[PDB]
Amino acid sequence: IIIATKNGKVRGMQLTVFGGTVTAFLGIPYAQPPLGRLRFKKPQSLTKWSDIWNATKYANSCCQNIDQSFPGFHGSEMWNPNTDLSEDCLYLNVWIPAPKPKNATVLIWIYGGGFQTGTSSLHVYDGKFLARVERVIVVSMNYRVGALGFLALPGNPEAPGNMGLFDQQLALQWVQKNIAAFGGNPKSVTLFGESAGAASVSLHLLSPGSHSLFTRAILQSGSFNAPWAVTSLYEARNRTLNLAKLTGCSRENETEIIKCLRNKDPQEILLNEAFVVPYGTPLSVNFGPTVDGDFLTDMPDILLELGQFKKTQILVGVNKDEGTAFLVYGAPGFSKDNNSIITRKEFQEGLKIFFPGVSEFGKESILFHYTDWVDDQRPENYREALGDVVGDYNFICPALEFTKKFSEWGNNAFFYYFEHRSSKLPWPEWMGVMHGYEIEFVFGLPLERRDQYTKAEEILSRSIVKRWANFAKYGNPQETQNQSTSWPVFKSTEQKYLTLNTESTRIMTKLRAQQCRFWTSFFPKV
Ligand SMILES: *[C@@H]1O[C@H](CO[C@@H]2O[C@@H](C)[C@@H](O)[C@@H](O)[C@@H]2O)[C@@H](O[C@@H]2O[C@H](CO)[C@@H](O)[C@H](O)[C@H]2NC(C)=O)[C@H](O)[C@H]1NC(C)=O
Ligand SMILES: *[C@@H]1O[C@H](CO[C@@H]2O[C@@H](C)[C@@H](O)[C@@H](O)[C@@H]2O)[C@@H](O[C@@H]2O[C@H](CO)[C@@H](O)[C@H](O)[C@H]2NC(C)=O)[C@H](O)[C@H]1NC(C)=O
Ligand SMILES: C#CCN1CC[C@H](CN(CCCOC)S(=O)(=O)c2ccc3ccccc3c2)C1
Ligand SMILES: *[C@@H]1O[C@H](CO[C@@H]2O[C@@H](C)[C@@H](O)[C@@H](O)[C@@H]2O)[C@@H](O)[C@H](O)[C@H]1NC(C)=O
Ligand SMILES: *[C@@H]1O[C@H](CO[C@@H]2O[C@@H](C)[C@@H](O)[C@@H](O)[C@@H]2O)[C@@H](O)[C@H](O)[C@H]1NC(C)=O
Ligand SMILES: *[C@@H]1O[C@H](CO[C@@H]2O[C@@H](C)[C@@H](O)[C@@H](O)[C@@H]2O)[C@@H](O)[C@H](O)[C@H]1NC(C)=O
Ligand SMILES: *[C@@H]1O[C@H](CO)[C@@H](O)[C@H](O)[C@H]1NC(C)=O
Ligand SMILES: [Cl-]
Repeated sequence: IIIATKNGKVRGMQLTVFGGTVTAFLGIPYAQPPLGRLRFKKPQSLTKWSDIWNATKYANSCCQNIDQSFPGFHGSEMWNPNTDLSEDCLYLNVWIPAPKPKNATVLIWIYGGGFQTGTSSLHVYDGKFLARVERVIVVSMNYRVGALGFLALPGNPEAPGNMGLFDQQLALQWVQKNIAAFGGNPKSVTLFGESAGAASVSLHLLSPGSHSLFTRAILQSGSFNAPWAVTSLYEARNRTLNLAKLTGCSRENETEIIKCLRNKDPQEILLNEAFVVPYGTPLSVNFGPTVDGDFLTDMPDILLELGQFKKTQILVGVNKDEGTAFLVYGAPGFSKDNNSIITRKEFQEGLKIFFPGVSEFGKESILFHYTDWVDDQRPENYREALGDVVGDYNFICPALEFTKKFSEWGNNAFFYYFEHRSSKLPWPEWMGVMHGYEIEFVFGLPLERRDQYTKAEEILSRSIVKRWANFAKYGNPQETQNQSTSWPVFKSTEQKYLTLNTESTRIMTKLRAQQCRFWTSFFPKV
């Protein structure tokens, strides 16, 4: 219940899980609160305390804008923060098996949320099941999002960019220096994350300051080469200045701009984040990772292509319907409360929504490659095409291109295609296997029988949890005891992947081959 860390003693709490016990330390601080003069700076190291920090409840989530699009609807509100928002949010959580393990493998979760939202205290990120079932230690941290995490005046240390990434990094450092005291093995640390968390994971594979802070990596529904994941220096500076103008902070001395922004209330900053771009989309990442010359020393596409990344094993995957979640945030004709049959004209309007800065010819090229039908008369054709357009462009084809490029430098890589729709999914049926709804299976929520999942879903979560644990401990995501399908490595030639479902788990080849040749080879030219 009392662990001695290098900055002071922390008290945890006992959780009863599946007739066993897990020790949770919720809300350990891992940096100086980035407040006052420290707003927009890289996280500063923490000063020793002499009392017993009571790590007995989740800490503040970082300041962020809330999804208010569907008040009272669990499908959206399950992602909104469930603790107070504050700038004082650089805290992390540890779940250790009980009895305290000897040399446990460590899983570090990095949440997504488009680099603008997210918190580690969400119900679907509860690491106690993994600590109970697989006897790993699960760590998760809060890191700054939006402008407070990623405002960029490149080269200027008052606002250098990538601060939320450096938050993630300082937490990884904390695990290196302290996790042995919890029974963890600092030499067996696997990062995993979803969406922007997955893009975050992939960027730690590229950052030299992260090389020695983890062993292996898991990327769920995201990678740095996704089109939303990295902001250019020109965009980043134009957005910093547009924020300055919007807050009355325009100055000629760039440091005076930052100091001005330091006296604004977080709410002033949050309110104006949405407007630093002239045309947004449901996938806008207004303030995100940039090439700062510190965390990121060059354009990550160049680093990937030329093999400049940590050489290790990766597990990468995507969900069958990544794109549908974003259609009900602006695409015309779409609604979670009907079946969203749209017309050709609504489809064309939807491309304007999702590709506003793209030429007419670019948008016609999407239409041409996605509207050659197996049946001109299926009424869901355009509804499903727009989902696939958004899913393939933003998630699936970048994840596949990342995995090809990464594996060509010699490392084992494993790719999955998650195609199970949760029986408890609150969103409608036409949205399918949505973005983010593999996470509850990874964290083992269906292992709780009291929670209305089916038996087939319990079995699927059990096999997924074991494959993820075996990947973390041993670099190999097999389930070896229950005559399971062997998961083959993904190679750039054959491109084998494993499907995850309740019925039959299958080895397939060349996911979205026709679609990704469009997105990866044609569309970037437009
Ligand atoms: C770089 O930013 C400018 C300025 O953006 C405007 O001011 C901000 C404070 C905010 O309110 C934005 O929404 C404003 O648009 C962009 O210039 C605008 O571009 C649009 C269309 O491109 C045009 O209709 C507006 O009149 C422009 N406004 C001004 C003041 O020039 C500019 O496009 C940005 N560059 C890029 C590449 O996005
Ligand atoms: C599905 O619903 C959308 C969204 O419309 C809203 O939600 C519905 C559930 C219902 O309560 C509507 O009255 C709401 O307006 C419909 O798209 C709208 O259609 C109207 C028709 O008058 C159009 O003027 C609006 O601009 C549309 N709104 C949006 C956001 O696109 C859509 O037609 C419905 N589709 C089907 C097949 O029923
Ligand atoms: C269900 C559900 C959650 N919804 C799914 C979509 C919604 C987008 N959000 C902002 C909400 C308001 O604006 C549209 S978001 O979480 O902040 C966001 C923003 C940009 C992103 C870019 C790439 C990948 C994920 C991103 C996430 C949130
Ligand atoms: C930190 O916690 C200390 C002990 O908390 C109490 O005792 C333990 C054994 C549990 O039963 C726990 O639930 C109890 O609340 C407090 O004495 C101390 O004041 C706390 N420090 C704070 C709140 O700053
Ligand atoms: C804990 O275990 C260490 C070795 O870890 C193993 O080797 C490294 C290189 C990784 O591949 C990792 O996944 C493996 O589990 C030992 O060196 C160390 O002394 C051990 N310490 C204690 C206290 O148990
Ligand atoms: C493996 O399966 C266990 C129970 O499965 C049953 O017993 C085994 C021995 C076989 O006969 C099997 O076909 C039966 O259905 C589960 O309790 C266990 O959690 C499973 N483990 C994993 C890692 O998926
Ligand atoms: C901006 O002001 C800072 C001190 O606040 C100073 O170090 C810097 O050189 C100034 N730059 C100018 C005036 O261009
Ligand atoms: Cl083509």
